[PDB]
Amino acid sequence: AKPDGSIIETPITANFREGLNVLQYFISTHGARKGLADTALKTANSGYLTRRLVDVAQDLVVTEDDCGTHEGIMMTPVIEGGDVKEPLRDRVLGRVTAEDVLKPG
DNA sequence: GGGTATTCGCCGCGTACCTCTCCTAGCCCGCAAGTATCCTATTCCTTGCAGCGGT
Repeated sequence: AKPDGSIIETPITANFREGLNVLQYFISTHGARKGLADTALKTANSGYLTRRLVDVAQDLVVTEDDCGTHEGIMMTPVIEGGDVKEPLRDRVLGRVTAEDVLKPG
């Protein structure tokens, strides 16, 4: 793909066991430089993201034994239109129940 | 007045480490050093006044 998001109509028809000629290598070079610059900027930003996050939740500390309530949320497997992207057994593994479940009996 | 749009200005943008260099400008006044000049001698000549033999 060329810099501005377009896809070149002529692909690179040469692997690395054989040799890339000049132009093919040029295009690959552009792609690699885009990747490198993106990693640099992306990590720079992610650092700021995490620093913001840890400074809004730093004061929270589990500090009791049981609040004694009954409200929860309905955990269900996630569906996107297609298959199950995440089953139920991996979304409630290790979270206490709110209202005892009744089997489908 | 009043609800709205548009503009202006402030706030923010990763961690840790290693190597190197450079850090005010300009005036001014004492002051050391180096020098050209001015007064200091010697040798020649021609005057002006005080002693002084001589009679």
